[PDB]
Amino acid sequence: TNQFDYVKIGLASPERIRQWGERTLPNGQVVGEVTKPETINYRTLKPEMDGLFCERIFGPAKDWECHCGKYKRVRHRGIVCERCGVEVTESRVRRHRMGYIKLAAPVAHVWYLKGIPSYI
Amino acid sequence: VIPPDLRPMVQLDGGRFATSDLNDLYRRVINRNNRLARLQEILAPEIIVRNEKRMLQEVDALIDNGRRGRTVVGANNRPLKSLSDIIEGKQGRFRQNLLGKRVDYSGRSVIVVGPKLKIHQCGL
Amino acid sequence: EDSIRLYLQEIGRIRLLRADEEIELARKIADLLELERVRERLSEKLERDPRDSEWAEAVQLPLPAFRYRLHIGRRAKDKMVQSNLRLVVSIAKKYMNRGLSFQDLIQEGSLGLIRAAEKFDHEKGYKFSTYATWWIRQAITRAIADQSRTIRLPVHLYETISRIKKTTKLLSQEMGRKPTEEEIATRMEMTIEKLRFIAKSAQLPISLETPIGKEEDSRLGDFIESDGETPEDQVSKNLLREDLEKVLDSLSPRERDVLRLRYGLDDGRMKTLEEIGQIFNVTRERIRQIEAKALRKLRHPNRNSVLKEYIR
Amino acid sequence: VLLKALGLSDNEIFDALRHPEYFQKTIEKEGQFSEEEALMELYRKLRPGE
Repeated sequence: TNQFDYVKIGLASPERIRQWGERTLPNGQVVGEVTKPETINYRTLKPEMDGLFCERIFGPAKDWECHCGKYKRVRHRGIVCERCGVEVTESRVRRHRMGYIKLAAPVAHVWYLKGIPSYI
Repeated sequence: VIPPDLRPMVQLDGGRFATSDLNDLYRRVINRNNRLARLQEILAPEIIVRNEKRMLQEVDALIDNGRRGRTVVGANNRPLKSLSDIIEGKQGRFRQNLLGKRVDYSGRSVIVVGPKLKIHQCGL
Repeated sequence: EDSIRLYLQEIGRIRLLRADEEIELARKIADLLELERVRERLSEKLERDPRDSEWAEAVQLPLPAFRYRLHIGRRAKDKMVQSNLRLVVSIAKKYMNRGLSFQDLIQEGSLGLIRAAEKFDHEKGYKFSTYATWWIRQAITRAIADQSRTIRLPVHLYETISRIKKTTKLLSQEMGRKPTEEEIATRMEMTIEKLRFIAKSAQLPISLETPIGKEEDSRLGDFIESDGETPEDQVSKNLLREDLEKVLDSLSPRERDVLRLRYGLDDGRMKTLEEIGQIFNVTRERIRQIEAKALRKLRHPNRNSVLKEYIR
Repeated sequence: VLLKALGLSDNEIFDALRHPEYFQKTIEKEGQFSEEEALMELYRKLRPGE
């Protein structure tokens, strides 16, 4: 409503998708990626490090709680798990963050490829 | 790469914790990517590297189990609904998940004959 | 329309080149061992590697000349590698795909092969046919199950799940099929509870996007929510929380304005007894009393008697 | 046909006998079997590469 107006669309681009995904943090450092397959450990029930359901780079699970632990209550608004990558809010921010497999090889997109038109 | 909470891993107690069908794409895809690089260095023969690059470009399946390799198999050799298979059919989210959401607040009961009441008004 | 076929289809013809070149390679097997082994012993004394070619060999070696040792010594542990890429199918078959992919159950086996050559052992007395495999099958497995269920499993678990009942299957002797019952735990020296723990942790996740059933309007997972708020307690709690202070209206504002929210409330939950001690009336006492005063300015049931239904 | 199994000397004029291919094959068909019986349409286009 008002805030939005009209939707352009173009070929996306790494270096451009390199503008979102990564979220440098005042650990002073640089967070975006993922690297290693994962859901949570079995025994505990929460993602891991990288981890496809990350509780750090991705955010919370139990709402306002650093994977480092020692994190309860909420009101904080910048927390960065001192010693972990937990930056809590509501467990909502988690839904609004992406990462990337970072293809070692320059793979091409099937959506041009055998594409009915096959633009490429 | 889509956020996790939405492809989410699901809960049924007992050990049958369903998880999802694109994180496994990933599961692939990340491994095919890392294990590879993890060749590079040792720079061993391309028979295990250049041959994997295809098993790397194979990420195309992530984007579509289905265009152009044979599809990969699911619990029932299904075209593991690709991330590009969520908002695609009339039954694929998209319109039905917006143009035609189901929605709340209303009734759904058998409409038996009941001509006693008038027309401009119905009988709840 | 197939890369597996590809493997054939270009290596099914690849041979073993016999095992004679084993020594021809042996010369190189070493030589490489050397060439590096020095060059990182020399990393390791200093410069963490000067990135110098000559240091690529403790002994002297004209750049091109030693460039011939490597590359030639390398194709040695590369051709033989590509050569020993037929019998590998054995591991593939034996381990089909191990809940993964035939190919991934052979490329991870390739992680073997290399992990043979090197510590394949020349002047041994027979091919890695009894040693190369060895790695192979110890490198796959490790994978496989590292690999593939999208929950990593510890081996102490993903093996108990496949041994606790396996044993029993055979242990069923002297018993009735499924032997005893919790004696199984004792048999493997464990506590049932951990057993279920392991039992529960087996099989795999369901599709969660598979047909509901014989019919359609159905991929599973059209199929839950955990939590929103159940509109009911979001229109509740706000009222409650807000009222917890919005009904704070049976006291003078000396306490109503401060202790209102204990030391926190609405807050993450805190800024406390000290602080108020200062933060409000340079007290340390008066916190507890006027707070207790208000702490009762609501309880005799008439004080703030508009939220008694709370019963919470 | 018959160029992969039972390649017996003109066994077709012994089993077909009546108008098998206008009674006598066609142009384009030759029916060579020496290397076709168990060895043509099996790798000669089939199942290729080896």
